[PDB]
Amino acid sequence: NGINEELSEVLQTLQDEFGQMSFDHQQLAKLIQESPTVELKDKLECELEALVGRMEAKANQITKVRKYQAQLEKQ
Amino acid sequence: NGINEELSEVLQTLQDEFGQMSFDHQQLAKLIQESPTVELKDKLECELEALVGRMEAKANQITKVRKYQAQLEKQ
Repeated sequence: NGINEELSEVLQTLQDEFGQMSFDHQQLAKLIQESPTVELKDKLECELEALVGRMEAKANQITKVRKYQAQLEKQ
Repeated sequence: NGINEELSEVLQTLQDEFGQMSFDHQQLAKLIQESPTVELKDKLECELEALVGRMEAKANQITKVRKYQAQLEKQ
């Protein structure tokens, strides 16, 4: 329904990805909290930090793409 | 493609909702950090805590519905 639709799909895919990662992040953090042992805690903390960095970068992409799209919606 | 599909759609809708809320949560938290003024900070902190509670409850729903679904996938 337009060329703009391809950009809308990219923004949606980005949000869909951000959501998956945030759910994964909530699951890992709860596991970390509930864990009485050191070895697993420390491995999950490292997966968690990597996820935090990917989520930050994903969110920056969403904001730029939306921002770009709204500025195009003005013209 | 089945009666199970209605349950799959509910789980997807739940994840789609969880993702929206988590993006909203990341945007609010960044605003809070960047804010040099008290009044707005304090209003956003309260929206943020409410979002945290809704996200927790949403995630519990996803885990129970998935858990239920996997236990059904065994039989």
